[PDB]
Amino acid sequence: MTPPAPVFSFLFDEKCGYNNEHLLLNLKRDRVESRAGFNLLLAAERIQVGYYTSLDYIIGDTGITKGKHFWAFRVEPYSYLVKVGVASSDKLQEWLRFDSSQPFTLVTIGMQKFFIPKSPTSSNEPENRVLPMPTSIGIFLDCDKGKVNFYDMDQMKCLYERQVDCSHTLYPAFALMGSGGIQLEEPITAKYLEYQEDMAENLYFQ
Repeated sequence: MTPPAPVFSFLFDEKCGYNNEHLLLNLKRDRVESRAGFNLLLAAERIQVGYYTSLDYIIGDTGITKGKHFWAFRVEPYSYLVKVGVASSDKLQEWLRFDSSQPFTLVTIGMQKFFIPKSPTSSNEPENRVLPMPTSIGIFLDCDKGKVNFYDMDQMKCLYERQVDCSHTLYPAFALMGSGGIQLEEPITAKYLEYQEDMAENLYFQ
């Protein structure tokens, strides 16, 4: 099953209390960018050594309680440090100011590289800690099995797979630090339906 599950449709939650000094949502709320922001840059003469840069989290606007759900996104290749995965409401309150009984999961992206958190319970063959960043990354959350899988959509290949606690509501979760960007992707099937609509509604005579 190419997308292993039904495509889960959502947008970035403008109301989750994200840090809007450092994170900017685009007009559709389907892209988030990390920025230094005005307060830092207007005070930049004071910075000669460095600065404590917060990791700024944001979640999707729609929760998962049950079932199998898939979604995909593009991380900007230049991104300093980005995390992507899932998080329960409990964990979110910390971030927003055995594996199976851990209620979140994140992989780290940066420098156009995908970082595999760990490989336990799989001695088969030495696996890379660093992979090239896929132009498009997929997540499959299976609440029945309590598993989350991360996919390189360029190669159609699972990169990482982990037990996760689904006893409570889970949200698509993201975090950005330094400059970076994440764009939520729509399946090509959505594009072909958009085209039908544009031709049906918006094709006039001269």
